[PDB]
Amino acid sequence: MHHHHHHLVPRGSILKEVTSVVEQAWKLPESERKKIIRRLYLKWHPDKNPENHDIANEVFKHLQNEINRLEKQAFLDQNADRASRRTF
Repeated sequence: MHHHHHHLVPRGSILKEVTSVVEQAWKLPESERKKIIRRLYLKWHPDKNPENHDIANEVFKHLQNEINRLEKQAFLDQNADRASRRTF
């Protein structure tokens, strides 16, 4: 531990909020689990936003990658193969 300097200045605390709600939804089995992603996926939608086309698309970019990122690691772990797939 040294602590010298760090860069952390969001536009309005929009990213840090998504990182919390996303981790909280990763505790439920699946029913209510995915239910949380559907709320933020629609709530933070550009088409739903009144006048936030870019502001919405921005948060969406971080949310989209935040899902598959955990959805893949929180599912594919020790299962004979390694997501190779040979059936098609």
